[PDB]
Amino acid sequence: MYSIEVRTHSALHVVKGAVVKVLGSEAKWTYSTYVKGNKGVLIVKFDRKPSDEEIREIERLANEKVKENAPIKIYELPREEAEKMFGEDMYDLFPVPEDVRILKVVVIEDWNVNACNKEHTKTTGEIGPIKIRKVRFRKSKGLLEIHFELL
Ligand SMILES: [Zn+2]
Repeated sequence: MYSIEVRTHSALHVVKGAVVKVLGSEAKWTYSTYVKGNKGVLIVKFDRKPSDEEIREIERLANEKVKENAPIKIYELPREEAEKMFGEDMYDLFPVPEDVRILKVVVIEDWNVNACNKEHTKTTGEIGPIKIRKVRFRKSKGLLEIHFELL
């Protein structure tokens, strides 16, 4: 089976996709992410605190993607090829340093594309129900934190 950490990290990709679907391209750049147990935190560059409605919709879409049990594809490509294939969208706010010449790219079709070297579940269904616990907007820094728990 997959550890709760691997499942929670995989959830970050699902939640990020939902975030972009609801908030739009203005929220496409991830500042950072981290997992501790069954708790995951996604921080993206954004300019406002979403409404409770928007937060609920992000949660709904995330769970719906998990329910769809879509495959989580992993691409291991030379950096140059990865860029031609996925473009800038595969990067986070801070692009992978140039000394890294081979990239592993995670892909959830029409949902999320991200250069990531961590371990993931094979499908989104293996993640399980997700619950957003806290959302915090840091105005000065222009960062939106989404704290969730994998039930
Ligand atoms: Zn990942």
